[PDB]
Amino acid sequence: VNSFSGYLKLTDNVYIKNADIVEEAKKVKPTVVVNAANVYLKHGGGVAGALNKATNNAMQVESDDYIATNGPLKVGGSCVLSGHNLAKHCLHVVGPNVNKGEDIQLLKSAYENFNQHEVLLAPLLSAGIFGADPIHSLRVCVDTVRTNVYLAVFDKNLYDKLVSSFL
Ligand SMILES: C[C@H](c1ccccc1)[C@@H](CO)Nc1ncnc2[nH]ccc12
Repeated sequence: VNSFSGYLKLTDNVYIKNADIVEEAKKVKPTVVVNAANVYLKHGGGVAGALNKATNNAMQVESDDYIATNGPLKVGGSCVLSGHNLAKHCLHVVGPNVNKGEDIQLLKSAYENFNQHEVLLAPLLSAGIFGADPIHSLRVCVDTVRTNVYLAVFDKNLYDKLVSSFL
């Protein structure tokens, strides 16, 4: 039993809800919130910009130190950093950004990072401003993640389309 509320159950391990991931994190304080990161951990817009804003830029300050020490992530890769006021940990995961010409096949590799954590709050990787089809992202999620994932879909219209089209 966990404290996630109001989710529709899609499979044994995947749950979905129309929600603002910032507000969800602030309410649940999950062990792990997933950020839709880029390789530079520059949290400008979309989920990343919103999460970082909610931390009063502390996420960005921590991320800049991480990059200065370690260099950029790989597309499809991840790192674990602090969750600040939102969660115990933030798993920064880089899905491919179609608006940059990156290979959509890397979306499965990106979701594989979730399997290192028993329970996660997360957005659909590569969706939104990353330019992929969210219906495809949900399919890859369900077919790749084996741990318990609670997906927050900000756009209510998109949420209804994902539910109604889910196979
Ligand atoms: C599927 C979602 C989306 C939103 C709008 C237009 C199309 C798609 C997603 C895409 O990355 N973005 C978010 N999801 C959850 N919580 C969020 N908080 C701030 C952003 C955000």
